[PDB]
Amino acid sequence: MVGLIWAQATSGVIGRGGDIPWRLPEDQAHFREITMGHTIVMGRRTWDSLPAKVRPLPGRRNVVLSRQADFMASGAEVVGSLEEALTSPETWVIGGGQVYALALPYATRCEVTEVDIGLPREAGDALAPVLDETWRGETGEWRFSRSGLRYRLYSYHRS
Ligand SMILES: NC(=O)C1=CN([C@@H]2O[C@H](COP(=O)(O)OP(=O)(O)OC[C@H]3O[C@@H](n4cnc5c(N)ncnc54)[C@H](OP(=O)(O)O)[C@@H]3O)[C@@H](O)[C@H]2O)C=CC1
Ligand SMILES: CN(Cc1cnc2nc(N)nc(N)c2n1)c1ccc(C(=O)N[C@@H](CCC(=O)O)C(=O)O)cc1
Repeated sequence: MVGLIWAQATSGVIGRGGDIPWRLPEDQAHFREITMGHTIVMGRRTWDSLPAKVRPLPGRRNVVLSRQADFMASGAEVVGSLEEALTSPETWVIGGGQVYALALPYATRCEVTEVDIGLPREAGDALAPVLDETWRGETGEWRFSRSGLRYRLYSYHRS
């Protein structure tokens, strides 16, 4: 089972200038809840973006995709292809735009956080993959975060 987990603005934007363009700590808690105890797969840029205090993310087997020979990621497994990355039975792909695109075909679950923020797409932005009709979804109720942003969770699946 390969799942993808991401937080996106309603417009599909998930990253800009190498960072996530909003603050929503409740989404980080959700992320932890979903991924804890499992293998997580991320692109090298997503690895770089992790704050040092949680790089690697604790309690999870961190796997980082890179095309670089001896890319160095302490506390993580560096791999050069998706096949070497997606070997675990319960894998969560945690970003970024490139890796979500790459991994979507291997996925059977998506855990999406929609952030109700006006953020029109700009050239060069990292974007969420677009889910077609092979996916069945369940939409959660809107919630307000302490940051003032409304947000909701979506759980998608396909067999
Ligand atoms: N809102 C959210 O939920 C999340 C948002 N993000 C955001 O996403 C952005 C980063 O996304 P993006 O720029 O797309 O980068 P990625 O994190 O997807 O990393 C891309 C890197 O992964 C490696 N890579 C890609 N394809 C392959 C392949 N086929 N084989 C081997 N290595 C491969 C390369 O590493 P190399 O260059 O080393 O070869 C490439 O540069 C940031 O802005 C981040 O904040 C990230 C996670 C979650
Ligand atoms: C930059 N980044 C990538 C990140 C952020 N939010 C996401 N949110 C979702 N829904 N999905 C992702 N893949 C995702 N990835 C980060 C930054 C911090 C932590 C982080 O501190 N996390 C702690 C928990 C912290 C909290 O519980 O507020 C964890 O143990 O998972 C996670 C990912």
